[PDB]
Amino acid sequence: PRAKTGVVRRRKHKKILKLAKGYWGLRSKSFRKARETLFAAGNYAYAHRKRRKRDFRRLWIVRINAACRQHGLNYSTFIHGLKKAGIEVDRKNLADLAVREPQVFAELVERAKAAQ
Amino acid sequence: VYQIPVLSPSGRRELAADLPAEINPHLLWEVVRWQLAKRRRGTASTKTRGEVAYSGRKIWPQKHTGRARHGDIGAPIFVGGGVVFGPKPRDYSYTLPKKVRKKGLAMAVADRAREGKLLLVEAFAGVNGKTKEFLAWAKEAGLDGSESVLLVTGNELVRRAARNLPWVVTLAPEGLNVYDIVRTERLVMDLDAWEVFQNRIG
Amino acid sequence: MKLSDLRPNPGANKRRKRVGRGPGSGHGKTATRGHKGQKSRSGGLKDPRRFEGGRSTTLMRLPKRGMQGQVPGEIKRPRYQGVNLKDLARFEGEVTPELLVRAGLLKKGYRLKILGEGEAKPLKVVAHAFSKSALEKLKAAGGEPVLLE
Amino acid sequence: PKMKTHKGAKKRVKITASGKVVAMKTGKRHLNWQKSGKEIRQKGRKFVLAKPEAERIKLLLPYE
RNA sequence: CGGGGGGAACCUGGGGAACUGAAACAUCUCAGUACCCAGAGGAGAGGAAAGAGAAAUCGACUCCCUGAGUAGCGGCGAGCG
RNA sequence: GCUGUUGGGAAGCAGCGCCAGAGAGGGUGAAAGCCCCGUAGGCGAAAGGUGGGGGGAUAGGUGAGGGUACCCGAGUACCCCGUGGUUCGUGGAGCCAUGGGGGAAUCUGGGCGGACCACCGCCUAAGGCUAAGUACUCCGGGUGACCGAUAGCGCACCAGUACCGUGAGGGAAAGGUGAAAAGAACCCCGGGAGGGGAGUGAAAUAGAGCCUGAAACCGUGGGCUUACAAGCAGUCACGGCCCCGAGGGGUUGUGGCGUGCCUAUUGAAGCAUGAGCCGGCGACUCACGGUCGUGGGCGAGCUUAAGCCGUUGAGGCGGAGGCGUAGGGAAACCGAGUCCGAACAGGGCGCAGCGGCCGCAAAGUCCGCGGCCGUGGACCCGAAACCGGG
RNA sequence: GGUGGAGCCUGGGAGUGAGGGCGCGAGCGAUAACGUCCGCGUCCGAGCGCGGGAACAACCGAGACCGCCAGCUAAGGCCCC
RNA sequence: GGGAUGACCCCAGGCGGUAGGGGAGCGUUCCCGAUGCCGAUGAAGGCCGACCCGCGAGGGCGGCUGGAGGUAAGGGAAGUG
RNA sequence: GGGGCCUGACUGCGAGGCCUGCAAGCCGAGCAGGGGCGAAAGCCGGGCCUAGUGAACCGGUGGUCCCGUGUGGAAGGGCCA
Ligand SMILES: NC(=[NH2+])NCCC[C@H](N)C(=O)O
Ligand SMILES: [Mg+2]
Ligand SMILES: [Mg+2]
Ligand SMILES: [Mg+2]
Ligand SMILES: [Mg+2]
Ligand SMILES: [Mg+2]
Ligand SMILES: [Mg+2]
Ligand SMILES: [Mg+2]
Ligand SMILES: [Mg+2]
Ligand SMILES: [Mg+2]
Ligand SMILES: [Mg+2]
Ligand SMILES: [Mg+2]
Ligand SMILES: [Mg+2]
Ligand SMILES: [Mg+2]
Ligand SMILES: [Mg+2]
Ligand SMILES: [Mg+2]
Ligand SMILES: [Mg+2]
Ligand SMILES: [Mg+2]
Ligand SMILES: [Mg+2]
Ligand SMILES: [Mg+2]
Ligand SMILES: [Mg+2]
Ligand SMILES: [Mg+2]
Ligand SMILES: [Mg+2]
Ligand SMILES: [Mg+2]
Ligand SMILES: [Mg+2]
Ligand SMILES: [Mg+2]
Ligand SMILES: [Mg+2]
Ligand SMILES: [Mg+2]
Ligand SMILES: [Mg+2]
Ligand SMILES: [Mg+2]
Ligand SMILES: [Mg+2]
Ligand SMILES: [Mg+2]
Ligand SMILES: [Mg+2]
Ligand SMILES: [Mg+2]
Ligand SMILES: [Mg+2]
Ligand SMILES: [Mg+2]
Ligand SMILES: [Mg+2]
Ligand SMILES: [Mg+2]
Ligand SMILES: [Mg+2]
Ligand SMILES: [Mg+2]
Ligand SMILES: [Mg+2]
Ligand SMILES: [Mg+2]
Ligand SMILES: [Mg+2]
Ligand SMILES: [Mg+2]
Ligand SMILES: [Mg+2]
Ligand SMILES: [Mg+2]
Ligand SMILES: [Mg+2]
Ligand SMILES: [Mg+2]
Ligand SMILES: [Mg+2]
Ligand SMILES: [Mg+2]
Ligand SMILES: [Mg+2]
Ligand SMILES: [Mg+2]
Ligand SMILES: [Mg+2]
Ligand SMILES: [Mg+2]
Ligand SMILES: [Mg+2]
Ligand SMILES: [Mg+2]
Ligand SMILES: [Mg+2]
Ligand SMILES: [Mg+2]
Ligand SMILES: [Mg+2]
Ligand SMILES: [Mg+2]
Ligand SMILES: [Mg+2]
Ligand SMILES: [Mg+2]
Ligand SMILES: [Mg+2]
Ligand SMILES: [Mg+2]
Ligand SMILES: [Mg+2]
Ligand SMILES: [Mg+2]
Ligand SMILES: [Mg+2]
Ligand SMILES: [Mg+2]
Ligand SMILES: [Mg+2]
Ligand SMILES: [Mg+2]
Ligand SMILES: [Mg+2]
Ligand SMILES: [Mg+2]
Ligand SMILES: [Mg+2]
Ligand SMILES: [Mg+2]
Ligand SMILES: [Mg+2]
Ligand SMILES: [Mg+2]
Ligand SMILES: [Mg+2]
Ligand SMILES: [Mg+2]
Ligand SMILES: [Mg+2]
Ligand SMILES: [Mg+2]
Ligand SMILES: [Mg+2]
Ligand SMILES: [Mg+2]
Ligand SMILES: [Mg+2]
Ligand SMILES: [Mg+2]
Ligand SMILES: [Mg+2]
Ligand SMILES: [Mg+2]
Ligand SMILES: [Mg+2]
Ligand SMILES: [Mg+2]
Ligand SMILES: [Mg+2]
Ligand SMILES: [Mg+2]
Ligand SMILES: [Mg+2]
Ligand SMILES: [Mg+2]
Ligand SMILES: [Mg+2]
Ligand SMILES: [Mg+2]
Ligand SMILES: [Mg+2]
Ligand SMILES: [Mg+2]
Ligand SMILES: [Mg+2]
Ligand SMILES: [Mg+2]
Ligand SMILES: [Mg+2]
Ligand SMILES: [Mg+2]
Ligand SMILES: [Mg+2]
Ligand SMILES: [Mg+2]
Ligand SMILES: [Mg+2]
Ligand SMILES: [Mg+2]
Ligand SMILES: [Mg+2]
Ligand SMILES: [Mg+2]
Ligand SMILES: [Mg+2]
Ligand SMILES: [Mg+2]
Ligand SMILES: [Mg+2]
Ligand SMILES: [Mg+2]
Ligand SMILES: [Mg+2]
Ligand SMILES: [Mg+2]
Ligand SMILES: [Mg+2]
Ligand SMILES: [Mg+2]
Ligand SMILES: [Mg+2]
Ligand SMILES: [Mg+2]
Ligand SMILES: [Mg+2]
Ligand SMILES: [Mg+2]
Ligand SMILES: [Mg+2]
Ligand SMILES: [Mg+2]
Ligand SMILES: [Mg+2]
Ligand SMILES: [Mg+2]
Ligand SMILES: [Mg+2]
Ligand SMILES: [Mg+2]
Ligand SMILES: [Mg+2]
Ligand SMILES: [Mg+2]
Ligand SMILES: [Mg+2]
Ligand SMILES: [Mg+2]
Ligand SMILES: [Mg+2]
Ligand SMILES: [Mg+2]
Ligand SMILES: [Mg+2]
Ligand SMILES: [Mg+2]
Ligand SMILES: [Mg+2]
Ligand SMILES: [Mg+2]
Ligand SMILES: [Mg+2]
Ligand SMILES: [Mg+2]
Ligand SMILES: [Mg+2]
Ligand SMILES: [Mg+2]
Ligand SMILES: [Mg+2]
Ligand SMILES: [Mg+2]
Ligand SMILES: [Mg+2]
Ligand SMILES: [Mg+2]
Ligand SMILES: [Mg+2]
Ligand SMILES: [Mg+2]
Ligand SMILES: [Mg+2]
Ligand SMILES: [Mg+2]
Ligand SMILES: [Mg+2]
Ligand SMILES: [Mg+2]
Ligand SMILES: [Mg+2]
Ligand SMILES: [Mg+2]
Ligand SMILES: [Mg+2]
Ligand SMILES: [Mg+2]
Ligand SMILES: [Mg+2]
Ligand SMILES: [Mg+2]
Ligand SMILES: [Mg+2]
Ligand SMILES: [Mg+2]
Ligand SMILES: [Mg+2]
Ligand SMILES: [Mg+2]
Ligand SMILES: [Mg+2]
Ligand SMILES: [Mg+2]
Ligand SMILES: [Mg+2]
Ligand SMILES: [Mg+2]
Ligand SMILES: [Mg+2]
Ligand SMILES: [Mg+2]
Ligand SMILES: [Mg+2]
Ligand SMILES: [Mg+2]
Ligand SMILES: [Mg+2]
Ligand SMILES: [Mg+2]
Ligand SMILES: [Mg+2]
Ligand SMILES: [Mg+2]
Ligand SMILES: [Mg+2]
Ligand SMILES: [Mg+2]
Ligand SMILES: [Mg+2]
Ligand SMILES: [Mg+2]
Ligand SMILES: [Mg+2]
Ligand SMILES: [Mg+2]
Ligand SMILES: [Mg+2]
Ligand SMILES: [Mg+2]
Ligand SMILES: [Mg+2]
Ligand SMILES: [Mg+2]
Ligand SMILES: [Mg+2]
Ligand SMILES: [Mg+2]
Ligand SMILES: [Mg+2]
Ligand SMILES: [Mg+2]
Ligand SMILES: [Mg+2]
Ligand SMILES: [Mg+2]
Ligand SMILES: [Mg+2]
Ligand SMILES: [Mg+2]
Ligand SMILES: [Mg+2]
Ligand SMILES: [Mg+2]
Ligand SMILES: [Mg+2]
Ligand SMILES: [Mg+2]
Ligand SMILES: [Mg+2]
Ligand SMILES: [Mg+2]
Ligand SMILES: [Mg+2]
Ligand SMILES: [Mg+2]
Ligand SMILES: [Mg+2]
Ligand SMILES: [Mg+2]
Ligand SMILES: [Mg+2]
Ligand SMILES: [Mg+2]
Ligand SMILES: [Mg+2]
Ligand SMILES: [Mg+2]
Ligand SMILES: [Mg+2]
Ligand SMILES: [Mg+2]
Ligand SMILES: [Mg+2]
Ligand SMILES: [Mg+2]
Ligand SMILES: [Mg+2]
Ligand SMILES: [Mg+2]
Ligand SMILES: [Mg+2]
Ligand SMILES: [Mg+2]
Ligand SMILES: [Mg+2]
Ligand SMILES: [Mg+2]
Ligand SMILES: [Mg+2]
Ligand SMILES: [Mg+2]
Ligand SMILES: [Mg+2]
Ligand SMILES: [Mg+2]
Ligand SMILES: [Mg+2]
Ligand SMILES: [Mg+2]
Ligand SMILES: [Mg+2]
Ligand SMILES: [Mg+2]
Ligand SMILES: [Mg+2]
Ligand SMILES: [Mg+2]
Ligand SMILES: [Mg+2]
Ligand SMILES: [Mg+2]
Ligand SMILES: [Mg+2]
Ligand SMILES: [Mg+2]
Ligand SMILES: [Mg+2]
Ligand SMILES: [Mg+2]
Ligand SMILES: [Mg+2]
Ligand SMILES: [Mg+2]
Ligand SMILES: [Mg+2]
Ligand SMILES: [Mg+2]
Ligand SMILES: [Mg+2]
Ligand SMILES: [Mg+2]
Ligand SMILES: [Mg+2]
Ligand SMILES: [Mg+2]
Ligand SMILES: [Mg+2]
Repeated sequence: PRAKTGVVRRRKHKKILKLAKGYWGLRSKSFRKARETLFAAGNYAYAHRKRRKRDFRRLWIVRINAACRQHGLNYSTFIHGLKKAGIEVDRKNLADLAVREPQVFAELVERAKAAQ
Repeated sequence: VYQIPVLSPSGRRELAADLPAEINPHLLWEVVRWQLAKRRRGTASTKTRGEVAYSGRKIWPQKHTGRARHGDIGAPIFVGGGVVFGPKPRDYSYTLPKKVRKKGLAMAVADRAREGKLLLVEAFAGVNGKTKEFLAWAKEAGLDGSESVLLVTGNELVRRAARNLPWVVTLAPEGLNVYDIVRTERLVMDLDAWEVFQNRIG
Repeated sequence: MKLSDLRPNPGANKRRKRVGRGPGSGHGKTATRGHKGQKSRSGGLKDPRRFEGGRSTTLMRLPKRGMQGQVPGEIKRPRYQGVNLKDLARFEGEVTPELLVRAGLLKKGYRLKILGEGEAKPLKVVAHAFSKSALEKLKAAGGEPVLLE
Repeated sequence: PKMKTHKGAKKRVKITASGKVVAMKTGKRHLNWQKSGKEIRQKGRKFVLAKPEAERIKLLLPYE
């Protein structure tokens, strides 16, 4: 019994083109070029979702060092105090106290200058 | 071994026979797939790259034409050309072991015997070659039509009466086979057809 | 039982190995066949049972023994198949080449020769040759050997 | 079509009862004058072939 | 009275290669296959033992199974059978 | 087999019935055992053809001892020389056939049984004929776990055609409206083509350039966005606008990161190969044999092959034979042993189920399935060349 | 001592038989070569996935099942990018 | 380890990867299942989907087109991506 | 290095091992047969050692007396060297 391609090939090419919607030129209109693109973005994502956690921390850190320096010290000198002080609040939160609740943070700064 | 319900004018007497106790699903399976294989036609065919009806001239030179390399346009890489490993006539039939069938021919029945779906009869009272002469019978035998049936007798007239019936499989007991048994929900026989049966699994 | 009920026992109808159908199968592209080489090529290698790459083969380098025959060919001389005593326990009474054939012990065309690896039975045995050991056991066990011509 | 018994083997070798390949010993066809008596003596006997090579020389004997 | 020519393959006779295989190649193989020619027919050939070959046996020929990839053949190589 | 019902159409769903030696299938406005063509089961030939079976003719057929020693297939048998066939490639080389030379006999003859001689046996050449069982498939029919318009024959259609070639020869593409043409009267813009209403239809982006109508490709309208930017074009975070009704979709301004796919490579984004794009064809199979594994059946036993009967998707018969039950040896030959050997020596290849009679397991064997191997085009396409006949 | 995708044995299926950089020991080379030929090892090959090295298969770090807007570290780094 | 057996639960450890070995599955054509079930209140196919289940290949659901075919659990065979 | 008598420069095997991809190549105690040198214990299966060589196929010579193509022989072979 014969069994030609039939309905199978097309459909799969419509899987790849639906995920390729929004791509420039053929990349969204040509199948082959849609795969070659979906390949990269496939690795770019997981290569980048692994990075989001590093793009922020560095940010967060960048904001804390700014505040810390408003009180007469630097990000380096108060990470230690919070260590020595036994404080485990994280840079994400620390980065939000530094902006919205600037007088809580000031405390932490103080509890850091002393823990040393 | 098993008590068989026999349907006589005197009344449902019972009979016993030493049908197998264990049912091997695999064996019953292998019989069928034999039955269902050796009855295949084997008439699928494709026309190889030499059987096609073109010439053989190298369509254009091997080099310097600027296009691919080709020979005869009967190559399966062409359209309308040869077919690679497509079918040909074949003898799907094959030689299943006898005991494997003489055994699956007793396992088959016995199964229906466990269910009580097996029924025997001395004769068929008043059938003489007219279907309607049968349902009146089958009615009185509890054969309402709600169950597919395998009628297994030598009496021609009988087999001729019910063979057109959407829920009855007819067979000379000389042709009783598993697949037809399993095909069905019940199973009926003459003590005759019952007798030869015995004399085939023996 | 019912057609839908009829499975084969697990493992008695294994799938197949389709090579050349994608990266996922682990069999795509080179079709489990390697990269280049006479072995990947179609048709492939000369009989690996013998050929060795040009050097004189292991088998051609071995010496030939004994008579290899000549034309017209095989010589016809009576042929003997030996059956052991223990294989004769099943019978009662009188054993002959025939019965031992229809039993499945002696092939046709061959003659009957009794062996002794077993224990005799006080049986009338008819054959074309016994062994020294077989006789002693056969005459000792109250048997009646009977040679043929 | 069915396989053909390779005669180049059936004339040199012989399959035992356990599945081994036994071929005569190579060396004493000619050039034997200065050979030992031990060397002529030992070479007049069969030797079990290496497992890999024997396995091959049995696939050539499909009917023995 | 008969013949002449045609017929898809199938059949018998007269002739008859090569690539290829032998991991080169000449004997060898491919193979008396492909092909050409004459002929015949619904079939053609073969066929009533100056046979087979060891049974003191068989009983024309044809075909299939089996005998058997046995006996044997072979730069005893590939392979043939 | 009518009705009722939804519907453009009933064969659909509902109610009540019927046939069935016919519930194979195909049609009918859709899905019909009972509407049409058919199916099971039966009928049928004035005339041509055939007539392998029946009956009838005819040519043709037939005894025994006794003596006789006329006949019993000629350039033949037979010998040598040169070849062909047979499994036989000069081999120890017979047998069958015959181109060259020499060249008999008629049963007390002659050929044969693998050079030759003898014994013993088989046959009776040099004239011819001979049914069926066997092979093929232009033709007709039945049937398919065969194809379904790049498939299936090269042709589903006006195909060995158009077209290519001086010629042999090469060799396509091309199917489908609808249940029914009821195939769009008439009017309007236009030379026409084409369209716009009217009208038909269940449906007219089913309008004949017609079933379904995908993708590349082209265009019109809309939302977001872009003229100080840089780039395998994407991914992550955020923000602005648009849509849908703590959320999601489309879009992209900025910041971060980022060297196509495949191929061949020690190593490619790679200035190494292949590919403009899309859609369809397109490459590890089959038969026999072998060898491991596996699910089963039987088990010192297992199994049949061609065939015969049965069936018309019914299976059963068939034991010839093959593998196994014993191996060792070049062999005679011995044999649980055997071979080298003087050996009672030494060595090679060999030799011996589990519980309580039973059951269970197994050597082995058989069919299935799977991987791999041998033989064939054997995973697909590709040479330059050889050969044969035209 | 060691219970590890350790080892022994029998059997089926392969691929590989074109390696390359680095480090140390040599030969050859000119105490040349991104040179060549061997030895122990390592890595790339197959980790062209990640961090460092401005950028770079093989130098330093480190063996990526998947997800997080959590924490600690290695090489390397902390004036600005 | 539970419990008894692939019922699901807990603890621990493994899971970069070319050639290549192995295992478990999806999907296409076809056959039994089928004189059956689905279908004009609309089959197969086609365009959308931001919803559902699946690691994924894929499977359902809904809306538009489409206008007569399709085919389940469980198995079989391939011109199967 | 000298000399005396000698032929073990044995036949039939050969446990166990070195080496090793195959096949080969290498060492070899000891048992019997029959001998040699020695008072004896003991040594001797050529050479202080490591190269001085060539697998199968085909055929020659001596021996064996295994097969002998209806049987007894022969042709021609196989085994030993
Ligand atoms: N009488 C019989 N043996 N009938 C067997 C079945 C015959 C046929 N196949 C049918 O179905 O009608
Ligand atoms: Mg395809
Ligand atoms: Mg498709
Ligand atoms: Mg595809
Ligand atoms: Mg798909
Ligand atoms: Mg993807
Ligand atoms: Mg990353
Ligand atoms: Mg991190
Ligand atoms: Mg940032
Ligand atoms: Mg400061
Ligand atoms: Mg901390
Ligand atoms: Mg604020
Ligand atoms: Mg087929
Ligand atoms: Mg052709
Ligand atoms: Mg052709
Ligand atoms: Mg043609
Ligand atoms: Mg051209
Ligand atoms: Mg060609
Ligand atoms: Mg063309
Ligand atoms: Mg062709
Ligand atoms: Mg074709
Ligand atoms: Mg065509
Ligand atoms: Mg074409
Ligand atoms: Mg094809
Ligand atoms: Mg092919
Ligand atoms: Mg056939
Ligand atoms: Mg098969
Ligand atoms: Mg068959
Ligand atoms: Mg049914
Ligand atoms: Mg019926
Ligand atoms: Mg299969
Ligand atoms: Mg297969
Ligand atoms: Mg792989
Ligand atoms: Mg695999
Ligand atoms: Mg390949
Ligand atoms: Mg492979
Ligand atoms: Mg392979
Ligand atoms: Mg390749
Ligand atoms: Mg290669
Ligand atoms: Mg290779
Ligand atoms: Mg090829
Ligand atoms: Mg080749
Ligand atoms: Mg022989
Ligand atoms: Mg033998
Ligand atoms: Mg030798
Ligand atoms: Mg010799
Ligand atoms: Mg020497
Ligand atoms: Mg010596
Ligand atoms: Mg000797
Ligand atoms: Mg045999
Ligand atoms: Mg045997
Ligand atoms: Mg004619
Ligand atoms: Mg001829
Ligand atoms: Mg010629
Ligand atoms: Mg040639
Ligand atoms: Mg060829
Ligand atoms: Mg070959
Ligand atoms: Mg060939
Ligand atoms: Mg050649
Ligand atoms: Mg070659
Ligand atoms: Mg050449
Ligand atoms: Mg030939
Ligand atoms: Mg001819
Ligand atoms: Mg003529
Ligand atoms: Mg003619
Ligand atoms: Mg005929
Ligand atoms: Mg004739
Ligand atoms: Mg005559
Ligand atoms: Mg045989
Ligand atoms: Mg055989
Ligand atoms: Mg040879
Ligand atoms: Mg030939
Ligand atoms: Mg109405
Ligand atoms: Mg009605
Ligand atoms: Mg019907
Ligand atoms: Mg019918
Ligand atoms: Mg119909
Ligand atoms: Mg239908
Ligand atoms: Mg109907
Ligand atoms: Mg009829
Ligand atoms: Mg009639
Ligand atoms: Mg007469
Ligand atoms: Mg007379
Ligand atoms: Mg006379
Ligand atoms: Mg010849
Ligand atoms: Mg000669
Ligand atoms: Mg000759
Ligand atoms: Mg002969
Ligand atoms: Mg002559
Ligand atoms: Mg005479
Ligand atoms: Mg005479
Ligand atoms: Mg003659
Ligand atoms: Mg003569
Ligand atoms: Mg003669
Ligand atoms: Mg004769
Ligand atoms: Mg003779
Ligand atoms: Mg005579
Ligand atoms: Mg004769
Ligand atoms: Mg005559
Ligand atoms: Mg004639
Ligand atoms: Mg005739
Ligand atoms: Mg005939
Ligand atoms: Mg026909
Ligand atoms: Mg169709
Ligand atoms: Mg189809
Ligand atoms: Mg078409
Ligand atoms: Mg066509
Ligand atoms: Mg179409
Ligand atoms: Mg021309
Ligand atoms: Mg013309
Ligand atoms: Mg041409
Ligand atoms: Mg036309
Ligand atoms: Mg129509
Ligand atoms: Mg007008
Ligand atoms: Mg006008
Ligand atoms: Mg006008
Ligand atoms: Mg008009
Ligand atoms: Mg109009
Ligand atoms: Mg209307
Ligand atoms: Mg409607
Ligand atoms: Mg509609
Ligand atoms: Mg439309
Ligand atoms: Mg329409
Ligand atoms: Mg239609
Ligand atoms: Mg259209
Ligand atoms: Mg259109
Ligand atoms: Mg626009
Ligand atoms: Mg500027
Ligand atoms: Mg701007
Ligand atoms: Mg951010
Ligand atoms: Mg809400
Ligand atoms: Mg940057
Ligand atoms: Mg960006
Ligand atoms: Mg990178
Ligand atoms: Mg790079
Ligand atoms: Mg390249
Ligand atoms: Mg290169
Ligand atoms: Mg680039
Ligand atoms: Mg470029
Ligand atoms: Mg290249
Ligand atoms: Mg490429
Ligand atoms: Mg182009
Ligand atoms: Mg495509
Ligand atoms: Mg393929
Ligand atoms: Mg394969
Ligand atoms: Mg095929
Ligand atoms: Mg096969
Ligand atoms: Mg196999
Ligand atoms: Mg069985
Ligand atoms: Mg049997
Ligand atoms: Mg021994
Ligand atoms: Mg032993
Ligand atoms: Mg058992
Ligand atoms: Mg098997
Ligand atoms: Mg293999
Ligand atoms: Mg072939
Ligand atoms: Mg192939
Ligand atoms: Mg091909
Ligand atoms: Mg080609
Ligand atoms: Mg070619
Ligand atoms: Mg030439
Ligand atoms: Mg030439
Ligand atoms: Mg373990
Ligand atoms: Mg490992
Ligand atoms: Mg390992
Ligand atoms: Mg292995
Ligand atoms: Mg090499
Ligand atoms: Mg290299
Ligand atoms: Mg290579
Ligand atoms: Mg190399
Ligand atoms: Mg190297
Ligand atoms: Mg290098
Ligand atoms: Mg570098
Ligand atoms: Mg280095
Ligand atoms: Mg250093
Ligand atoms: Mg150094
Ligand atoms: Mg160095
Ligand atoms: Mg050196
Ligand atoms: Mg250097
Ligand atoms: Mg180099
Ligand atoms: Mg090198
Ligand atoms: Mg590589
Ligand atoms: Mg690394
Ligand atoms: Mg590594
Ligand atoms: Mg790296
Ligand atoms: Mg990379
Ligand atoms: Mg890259
Ligand atoms: Mg890196
Ligand atoms: Mg970097
Ligand atoms: Mg950097
Ligand atoms: Mg590690
Ligand atoms: Mg820290
Ligand atoms: Mg820096
Ligand atoms: Mg900067
Ligand atoms: Mg992994
Ligand atoms: Mg890991
Ligand atoms: Mg690993
Ligand atoms: Mg691989
Ligand atoms: Mg596994
Ligand atoms: Mg698998
Ligand atoms: Mg499946
Ligand atoms: Mg598919
Ligand atoms: Mg049906
Ligand atoms: Mg249907
Ligand atoms: Mg309607
Ligand atoms: Mg609708
Ligand atoms: Mg379909
Ligand atoms: Mg479907
Ligand atoms: Mg739909
Ligand atoms: Mg229909
Ligand atoms: Mg189905
Ligand atoms: Mg299913
Ligand atoms: Mg089934
Ligand atoms: Mg195909
Ligand atoms: Mg294919
Ligand atoms: Mg001295
Ligand atoms: Mg001296
Ligand atoms: Mg003396
Ligand atoms: Mg040894
Ligand atoms: Mg060795
Ligand atoms: Mg030597
Ligand atoms: Mg002694
Ligand atoms: Mg002595
Ligand atoms: Mg003395
Ligand atoms: Mg010694
Ligand atoms: Mg020396
Ligand atoms: Mg000396
Ligand atoms: Mg040499
Ligand atoms: Mg040679
Ligand atoms: Mg002897
Ligand atoms: Mg004789
Ligand atoms: Mg003799
Ligand atoms: Mg005499
Ligand atoms: Mg004489
Ligand atoms: Mg002689
Ligand atoms: Mg001789
Ligand atoms: Mg010798």
